[PDB]
Amino acid sequence: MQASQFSAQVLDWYDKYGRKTLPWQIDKTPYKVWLSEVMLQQTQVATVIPYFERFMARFPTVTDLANAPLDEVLHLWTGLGYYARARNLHKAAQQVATLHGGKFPETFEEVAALPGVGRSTAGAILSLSLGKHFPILDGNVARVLARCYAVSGWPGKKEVENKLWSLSEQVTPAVGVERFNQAMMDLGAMICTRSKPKCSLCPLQNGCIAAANNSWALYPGKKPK
Ligand code: SF4
Repeated sequence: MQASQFSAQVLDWYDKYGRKTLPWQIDKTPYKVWLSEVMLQQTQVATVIPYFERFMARFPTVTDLANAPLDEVLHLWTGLGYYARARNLHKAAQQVATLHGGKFPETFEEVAALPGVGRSTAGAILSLSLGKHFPILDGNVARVLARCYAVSGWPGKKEVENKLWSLSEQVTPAVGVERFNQAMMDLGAMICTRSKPKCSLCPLQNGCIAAANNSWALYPGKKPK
């Protein structure tokens, strides 16, 4: 399946089935996308929604989050687990207030410079909130790509990771990137699951290698032992 076909089929799918009404999808801003991405990294969406709403109410802007005492941030985070995310979240908020005048950065370099923000997250923030042309690659997106293009190596390996980043770059369009990237995350989270993927409900089923050979269990490769 060519790249043009890949994005086109994903976009058509998103239009008809994709969720576009979550709290962090309404009146999107870099701040809301960032906050949600960090909460979603290690936590299920259902659990995240109430916390996101509580955070946005208490911290309407990044400067409000920055000026707040860390103890208050951790108290509100209670129940989400993986508190390192919270600690970095607060530091990043303070970095935005200090270095960027309270305006969450809208350029890749500045975003990726924040604590707790990686290449994929920075790309997600700018693409989802401003439509900037950046590809993403988290565990969910990587699984979809690895299966579709049969990448059997372990993503923990440098060459494999770079290979997956190349594939994401190839299929990610500029036109409609905000929709494409959200769709990819949705597919990997709801359709292309680790176990028994719902291939019949997948928009890439007609070109996916793993589906053609019923070999989804081989991709991505597991850490050798
Ligand atoms: S067809 Fe199946 S294995 Fe392939 S990307 Fe879709 S859900 Fe994953």
